[PDB]
Amino acid sequence: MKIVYWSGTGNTEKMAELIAKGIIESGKDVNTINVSDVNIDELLNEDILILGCSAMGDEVLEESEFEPFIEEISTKISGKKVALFGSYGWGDGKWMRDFEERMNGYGCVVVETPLIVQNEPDEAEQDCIEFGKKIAAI
Ligand SMILES: Cc1cc2nc3c(=O)[nH]c(=O)nc-3n(C[C@H](O)[C@H](O)[C@H](O)COP(=O)(O)O)c2cc1C
Repeated sequence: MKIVYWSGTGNTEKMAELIAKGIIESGKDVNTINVSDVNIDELLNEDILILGCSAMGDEVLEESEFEPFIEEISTKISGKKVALFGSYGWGDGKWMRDFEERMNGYGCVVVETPLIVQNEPDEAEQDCIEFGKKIAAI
């Protein structure tokens, strides 16, 4: 499986690692890829797309790298299963509610409730691992 993410301070990156840990514990392999090193062609062969990005700007996806990536794959993911996650700060998840609506609008099936964690996953570490285990059971 593959997990693609963007992280500005490491919060979402740590979530990605924990999610991968859950998938591995369930007995499956998975690679974590920073959005800047993703190969869209290889990624589209995946059964499930696991995507993560922290809340940036005014409750939007990161603009210089992550958003263009989503825009690029948007026309080629109809029917694909997706799992969404990310870290946020002072808001209450607006960027994620919009991210989920967007992916659904592209025809994707959002498999689980998106996982959002405030700042660094501290107390939420097991939650991240469990999210990975849920995706591995798909
Ligand atoms: C420029 C900027 C804008 C942000 N905008 C938001 C926002 O609209 N709402 C929010 O909840 N957090 C916002 N945050 C806080 C980040 O989402 C939060 O610090 C998160 O933990 C960062 O995760 P990362 O290290 O994976 O990027 C913003 C952070 C930065 C640097």
